[PDB]
Amino acid sequence: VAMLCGQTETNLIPSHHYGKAFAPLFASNAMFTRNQRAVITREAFVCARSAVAQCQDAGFLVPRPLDALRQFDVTSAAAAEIMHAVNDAFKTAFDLDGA
Amino acid sequence: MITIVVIPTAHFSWTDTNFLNSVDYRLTSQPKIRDRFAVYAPGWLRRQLDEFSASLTASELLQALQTIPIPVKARCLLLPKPKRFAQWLLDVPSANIWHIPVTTLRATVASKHPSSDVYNYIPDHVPPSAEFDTVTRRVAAGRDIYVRSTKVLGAPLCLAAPAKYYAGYLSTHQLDGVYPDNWAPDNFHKREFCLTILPSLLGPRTFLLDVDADRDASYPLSVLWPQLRVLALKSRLLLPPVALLRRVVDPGLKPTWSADSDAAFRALRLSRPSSASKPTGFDFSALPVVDIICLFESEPDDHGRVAPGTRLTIHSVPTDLLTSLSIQEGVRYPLRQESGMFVPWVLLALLMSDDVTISGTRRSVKLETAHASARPFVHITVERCASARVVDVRGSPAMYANAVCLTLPKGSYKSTIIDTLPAMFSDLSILEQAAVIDSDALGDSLRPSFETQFLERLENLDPKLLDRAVASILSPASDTSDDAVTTVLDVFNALYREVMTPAQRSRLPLLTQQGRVLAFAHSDYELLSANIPIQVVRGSIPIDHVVNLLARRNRVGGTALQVLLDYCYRTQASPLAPTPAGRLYKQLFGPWLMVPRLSDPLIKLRLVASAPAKVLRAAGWTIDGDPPLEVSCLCAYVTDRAMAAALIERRLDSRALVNVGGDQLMFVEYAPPLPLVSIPRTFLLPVTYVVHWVSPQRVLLNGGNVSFTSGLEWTFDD
Amino acid sequence: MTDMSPTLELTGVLMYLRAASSHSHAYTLLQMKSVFPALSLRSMYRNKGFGGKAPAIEWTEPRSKYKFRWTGVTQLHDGLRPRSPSMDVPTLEVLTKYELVDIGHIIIRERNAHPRHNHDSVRFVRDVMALTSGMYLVRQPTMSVLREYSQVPDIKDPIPPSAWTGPIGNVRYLLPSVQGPARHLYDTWRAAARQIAQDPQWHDPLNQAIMRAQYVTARGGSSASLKFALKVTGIVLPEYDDSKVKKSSKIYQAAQIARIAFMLLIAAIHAEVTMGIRNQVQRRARSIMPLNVIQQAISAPHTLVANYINKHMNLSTTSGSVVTDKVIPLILYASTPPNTVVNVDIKACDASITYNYFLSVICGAMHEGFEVGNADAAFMGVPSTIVSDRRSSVAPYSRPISGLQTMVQHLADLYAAGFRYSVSDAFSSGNKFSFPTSTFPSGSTATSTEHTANNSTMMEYFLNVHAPSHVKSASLKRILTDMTIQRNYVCQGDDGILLLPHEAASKISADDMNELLTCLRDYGQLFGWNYDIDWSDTAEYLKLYALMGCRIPNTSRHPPVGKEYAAPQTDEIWPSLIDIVIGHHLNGVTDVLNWREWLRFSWAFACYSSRGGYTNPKGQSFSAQYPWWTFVYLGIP
Amino acid sequence: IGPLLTSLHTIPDYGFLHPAIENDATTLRAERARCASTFYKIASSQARQ
Amino acid sequence: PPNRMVYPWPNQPLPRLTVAPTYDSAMSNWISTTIAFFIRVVNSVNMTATVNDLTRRTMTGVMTAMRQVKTMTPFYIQHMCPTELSVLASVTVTPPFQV
Amino acid sequence: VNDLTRRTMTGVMTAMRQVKTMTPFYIQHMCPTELSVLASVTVTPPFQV
Amino acid sequence: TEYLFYDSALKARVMKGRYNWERLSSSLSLNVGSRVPSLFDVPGKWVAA
Amino acid sequence: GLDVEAVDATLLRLKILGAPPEAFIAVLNGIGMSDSEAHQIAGRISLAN
Amino acid sequence: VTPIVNPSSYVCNVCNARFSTMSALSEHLRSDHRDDASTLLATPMINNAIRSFLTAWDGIRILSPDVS
Amino acid sequence: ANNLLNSTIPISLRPTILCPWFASSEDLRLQQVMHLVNISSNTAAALPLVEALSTLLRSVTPLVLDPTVLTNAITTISESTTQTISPISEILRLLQPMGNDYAAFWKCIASWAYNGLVTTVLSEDAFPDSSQSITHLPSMWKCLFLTLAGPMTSDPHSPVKVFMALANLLAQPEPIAIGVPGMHQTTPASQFSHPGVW
Ligand SMILES: [Zn+2]
Repeated sequence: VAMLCGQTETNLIPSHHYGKAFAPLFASNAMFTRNQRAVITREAFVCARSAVAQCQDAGFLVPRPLDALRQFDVTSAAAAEIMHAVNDAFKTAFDLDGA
Repeated sequence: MITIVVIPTAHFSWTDTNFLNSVDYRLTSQPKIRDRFAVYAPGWLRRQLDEFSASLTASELLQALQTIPIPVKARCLLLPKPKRFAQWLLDVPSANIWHIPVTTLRATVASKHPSSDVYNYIPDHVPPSAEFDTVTRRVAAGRDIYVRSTKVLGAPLCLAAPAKYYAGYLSTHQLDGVYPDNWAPDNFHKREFCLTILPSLLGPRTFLLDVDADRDASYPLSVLWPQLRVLALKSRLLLPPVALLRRVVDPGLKPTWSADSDAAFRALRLSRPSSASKPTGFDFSALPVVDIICLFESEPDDHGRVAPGTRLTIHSVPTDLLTSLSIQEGVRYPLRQESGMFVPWVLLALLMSDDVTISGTRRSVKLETAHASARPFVHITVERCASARVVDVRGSPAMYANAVCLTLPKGSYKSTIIDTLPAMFSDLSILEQAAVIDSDALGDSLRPSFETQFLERLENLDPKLLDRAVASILSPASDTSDDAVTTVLDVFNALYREVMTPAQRSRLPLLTQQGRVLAFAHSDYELLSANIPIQVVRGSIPIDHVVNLLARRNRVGGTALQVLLDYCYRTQASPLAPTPAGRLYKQLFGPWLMVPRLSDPLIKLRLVASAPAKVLRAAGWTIDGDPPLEVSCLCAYVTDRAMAAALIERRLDSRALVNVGGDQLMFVEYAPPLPLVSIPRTFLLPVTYVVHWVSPQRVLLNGGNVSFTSGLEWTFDD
Repeated sequence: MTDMSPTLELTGVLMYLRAASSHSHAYTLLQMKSVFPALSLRSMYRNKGFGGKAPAIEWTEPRSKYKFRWTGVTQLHDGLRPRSPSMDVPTLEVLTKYELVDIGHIIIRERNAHPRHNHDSVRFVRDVMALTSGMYLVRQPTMSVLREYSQVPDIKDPIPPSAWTGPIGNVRYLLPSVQGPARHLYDTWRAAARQIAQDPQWHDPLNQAIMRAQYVTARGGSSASLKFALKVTGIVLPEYDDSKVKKSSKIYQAAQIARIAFMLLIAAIHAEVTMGIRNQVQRRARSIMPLNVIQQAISAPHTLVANYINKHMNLSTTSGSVVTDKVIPLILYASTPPNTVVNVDIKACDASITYNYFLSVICGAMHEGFEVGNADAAFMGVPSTIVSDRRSSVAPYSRPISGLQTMVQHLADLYAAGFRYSVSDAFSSGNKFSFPTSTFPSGSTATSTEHTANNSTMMEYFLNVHAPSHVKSASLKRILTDMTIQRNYVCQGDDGILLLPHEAASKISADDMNELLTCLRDYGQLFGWNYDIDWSDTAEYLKLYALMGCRIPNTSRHPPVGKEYAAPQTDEIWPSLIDIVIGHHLNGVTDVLNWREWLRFSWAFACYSSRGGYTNPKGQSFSAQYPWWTFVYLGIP
Repeated sequence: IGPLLTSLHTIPDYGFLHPAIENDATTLRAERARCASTFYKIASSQARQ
Repeated sequence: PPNRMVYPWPNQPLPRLTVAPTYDSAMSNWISTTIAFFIRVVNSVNMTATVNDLTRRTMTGVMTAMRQVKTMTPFYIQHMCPTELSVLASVTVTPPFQV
Repeated sequence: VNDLTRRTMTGVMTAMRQVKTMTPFYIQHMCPTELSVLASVTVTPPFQV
Repeated sequence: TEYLFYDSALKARVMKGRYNWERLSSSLSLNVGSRVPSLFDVPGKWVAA
Repeated sequence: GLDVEAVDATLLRLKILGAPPEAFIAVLNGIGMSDSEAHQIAGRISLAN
Repeated sequence: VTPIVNPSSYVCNVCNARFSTMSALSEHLRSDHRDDASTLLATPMINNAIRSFLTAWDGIRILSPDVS
Repeated sequence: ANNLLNSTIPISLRPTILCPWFASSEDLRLQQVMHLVNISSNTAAALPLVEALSTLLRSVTPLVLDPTVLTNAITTISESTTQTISPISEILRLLQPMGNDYAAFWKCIASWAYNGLVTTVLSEDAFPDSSQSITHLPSMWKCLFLTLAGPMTSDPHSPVKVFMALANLLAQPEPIAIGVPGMHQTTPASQFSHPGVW
């Protein structure tokens, strides 16, 4: 029915109609929030990976300046706890809301 | 003229004399301060928003409103139906300012179907086939607008013509609603600042006020809060309320150029020197509260040095509580009592607060108040008031003057607030301890106490199973551990259902049918399973109760039965979002805390209900005198005798079903429930009350039990 | 009219006399109510000389359509005789209490004279079952309300408090780690809520008109509570008393509401609800609990989701109610020899549905299920609002929620608070009062949707998950599998029918049946549903009775003399008696009585009804009567 | 039910409830008056079905 | 590849002057051929043996009518809809995710 | 198995495969130690083929 | 009617239908006085009930 | 409030009387049906089905 | 009236032991008061469970990766 | 905005502005992937996306769906009134406007934007029963609609499903070969949902 019953006003200029309709959308900075959140996402992700790796032995390819210090437990449980700590820290520092 | 857009918070007081006070009452402290602000926020706009709220999305509504100038100079001029409207241009020929032909006018008068022709070609005519924004666009022009419908937004809506044309075309209440707009305008003034509920384009001279509290859920524009906040956030346009007090505005705390050390900043110095002989000798529904930041510290080290300590935020503690206790900022009071418990006033502050969080972040914490934590706090200092505003209390958590039940987990400090607080005054009637119902009362009623019986049944099980259950309950990570705990739960459920329910159901009048009852329970289920018509409020306190009851050792159980009972009740309780118990406490005790601040004495009242002597004598009672007996159901307090008498002529549409036994145990029941909001907000009620004869000497002998019905009537007393 | 032997009538006389001799004639009759059907209907062909002819009914492939075909007859033989144990022992044991064992002996001996299924056998069954008392029992409404709503379900494994997330203002979502029937229930309602969420079928102005119009009827209640609550909040409602129409009518209150902005009325939903009672013939009196128009409007999402669950899962199990006769072939097919059927029904679904276990789960699922959708989209005049989200202890905040969710927020609040009824019985003297209860209103067909949905859900989980994991008999597992509700189970409100797949030329061992039925009882006990099941190779559904594909009219449920009256006064005028006669006669046709004698009795009834009169409160009298030809036109031969 | 009966003026043989009983139950809310009234009302109602 | 979107139908840039129904779009072609095929089916021998020709004459008639309706949808799909998608892709909280 | 079910089943299996579990490690490196010591103290020595 | 006609489109539809109907029924001279079911009479039915 | 059995009876009666299509349109529009669906419904009316 | 001077010493209810610091008193309550095997269920093992729970309490952490 | 709403800035000194509002594609790519990780991969994830986009589409569009001209062009066809079957009624009984203003059409369009996450399929019920013959008119009309609406869906298997839909009706007069064993020309067409069964 849709593809067989489509119709519009007689003397329609698409450019004017679309422009008049799209005007309210691009009216504020709100269209740029995702950029900022993405940036924080990146920094949070890298730091988390770095922290988890440093507690491991030669994990990934990160520098290990603190390697002189002892770290006996390397179980996955410890890694999860570390990652949660970092995740909470960033959420607190930058006052994030979503997951 | 810098503008500050304001979105009201959760319990924003609206009927206040000045909208300004509900924002932050410190702004009213100094004449030098209050003279710098305008308010606007007119009522007509408020009503329009109330209506359109159900018909526009947040984005649309914001997009529509944002362009409106501060003082709305335009009006919406409703036109009557063409048959009616056409006559106007001939009733006054000069009123035909569009000069519509006389022939057309009387052709309309003749036609069975008067057309829109009279509207046609009239400039700026808005037909019903129009949209909200069409009005708003014209509003920016300032000129009045002519419309053909009442549902319009942005400008005050008034009749274009005298009411005679609109009559019949519209009805009484409709014809009434436009009257203020018919003579709408009022001036707006050019002070330094102007607050506004109307949104606007955020910019260099427009700011968003941040109060750090949840919005008014009922307020129609609260949905705009996220979009507004984020836009302000991304441009650093938020203003903490304290910034308003400074001579020059800046977003920030602890600025360099100002020490912020002045009497204006100190919210604890609440003062009321002025007067106007107004009927509100006091409005006991409006309550000033504060959000405070307090620093906690432990014992110093071996060399007199001390740790950095931690600072927490306490939310919405009533200010009069602190003032009456002579609490002052910048003073390091001792926190711990001789026995190590908290000093009473701190406990009161916690109990009546709404929430406690870390100062910086937004994480809520339940504070411990026992010997659990190492390096425990011993000193406390209040540092500053993050916010200080008046809040509306009338009927908020509880609804009926009859009674209300508050549910709290076992181990709460209810004893402190119900005993120490009234004892701290013990001079003005607050409540009667015979009317408050301890949650443990029914458990104590059984000849072997419910706890003893539960213990006696429980010991029949193997000790190891019990040991496993207790450990599982304490250990948070012990998910379920079905075997041990479930067995105990079955015994608990079986016993409670067996004995507690009938015993509870046997105390129905004691819970509700007294003067005014305040009751505690361990779970809403305790009442629902017994069908007791009393409102139940699921409260919570911002302190860890588990550790607290772990310190109470003098009990029937060795601190292990207690935690078991605690878990059982919590399991028994229905899953729902619980509210802060402080709000209920604020509703009950809050108004009383403002009594000492008053300047003039109180005046007592009551709503005694009559009792014909016939039924009393017929019931074997020996009574002197013919006049019908009367009984005081509930006493109230005011201070302006004039308006109080002026408000005493209302006839409450709630009958009383009085019942009294031969033992003089007297009970009352209101067939239509008496709601608190029906009480005029200038009144003041005791927390609890007990019904009693107004003149016990009238009776000479109690016959049998008696019941009767009568009306209710507020009256003075001497 | 039924033309029964005097011996059976003799037993009924002794039955009534024994009941009348003791105190509380009504109570005594009520206790030993089911004796007659158990003695006769539940145990007929438990012998050796079994045989006869039986219908051969086939259920067409698209079973959802409930289409059946008569396809011949089947010879009866011993291998097809009923398998369930007889009912003689329990009934006789009960009768010993009232020393009426002679009645049982007489009935049993007479029954043993019909070893083969034919007209005589069923005719005997019809007659004996027609012996139960046909009195409309009535008791004090105060006692009735106090005895029925004083019950709370007993849950054998409550949902632990740690199984919920942080609050969303009022509701709590269910943690993913939780399994079991509750998880099944949660997912089902959530899925339905999702489907409801995006649906341009609503917001169609015509459909909106249907819903609002559906709320108004000539009857109604709770108007006084409405006027008080709104007057309490400062709302000055209009009045139209001069227009002579009852205030308590749902129409009247609806007219008062028309102008007001809806959100202003939100405080009024937490108001008292009046109640009424309708007596019954063979059970406790029913309850009528009419909500006010506003409350009925708020509960809309609950109804809508329930409807979708019904219409799109098991096709509402006939709750479309298009013509009630669709259940007739169903039970006939269900009672045929090749099929084994089990009758089930919730003990008190109205009293067992509750917030602590059930409604909380549903509210959470619906609120979560509505998350998929525009957060700012008003529904039925209810705008979106801001609510605080506390799922994350580290990152709490507030976000908008759609109008549907706002409705749920209030609806959950109301359910948690429990319904607050106000009783004002007139038969008792000066004793009106109010008390709350968790009992669901369930005053009309609007409740059948919710209970039927939950009924179907729990049954489905039991069949597919709980039973296979728990039952022991390997043969039972083999037959229990390959079975699903859409082609093995139907229900309406509490009532339900379960039929087994055709055991290959055989019947399931009663041992396995006992194992199966036992496990079902325990399964219902888990979440506090007493299932009240039975197995007697008969069909009870919506008060219809079928035996071996033959319908049995339970005439006792339509007593010739009895009629319900729920008020101290009859409050009716003489001409109405005619319509009573017409309705009375039709029942005697619907139920198959001796058509010649029934007609004779009917005319006599008509003759008496044909005449009547009236007197002015002070003045004149009036009189009239009809010519007999009227009744011919009204439908009496 | 007998003891709770008066006599009718139209048909002297049959009776109805005492006006005294219903008055006292209504006005005085007397227990025994109320109990008698309630019993009479429901007993009559059961017969009316 | 970034800043590109795939599209099941052929597409064109936005028209310049006023729009009008057309008959050379892909969708219109698909419609016409489909109708033409079914008309051929209806006239096949299989139908003739069982279907009264009068009804057959009617059925081919109504199918013919559908093929001649001057619907606007096919033009909109080819020329205007892609623009709407391209704009809205920058507005939704979740960017498009295609394969 | 339609496509939707096919992916659904696939997602379940791969999820089962991906989740971490220490059980295999315990079997290969820790369980034998526990068996060895326990066998030395149980009153009935192990019986094996 | 206000409760029934919350919006305006329905009211416009019914009014147009009623106006056209009576115009047709009289002009075409089918008949006059035909009580045709229409929404404008639904409130009337409610009031009578 | 309105009766379906009245509506279809009127529609069939109109169809038998051979009323012009706009008559059906007015009747359908009189019960809230929009013009487009009104035409759609009116077309379905036939003595055959 | 509200106190304005800290206690010179802190007191336990039954042991009559006086402590110069509340921390020392807290430990005494945390440890010495809590063996007391005198009831139907006051087993030593639950005392250990209670003792462990007491020591493990911390409700004012900003980060809490354990419970997150 | 596809160069619509063209705008520009003034030309003057702007000393101390700072607008940290941007990020690289890698950031966006990373965030998009992260977003896909924090969802349940069932329909619950896709539905809000499609719903939001569809609402936006319907919000701004010049196209208006109106079947009045189609029906007007259909009902004007003359036919005898003495026959027992009127195919016009059969057609108009189908194409029933459910009053939802054809949400399916906008739903299909929105699905394209997220075809890599969710696919739209033709409903199983909207198929001709495999037991019918081509002469069963309702079956024939159904097959016609499936053929017309085929391309609008994102399901890769839709063409085969369309082809088999007709093949079911012609299994009697016109047989063809089906590759995989266990499948026959009368198999329900909706089951052909595997690339190996073409
Ligand atoms: Zn000690």
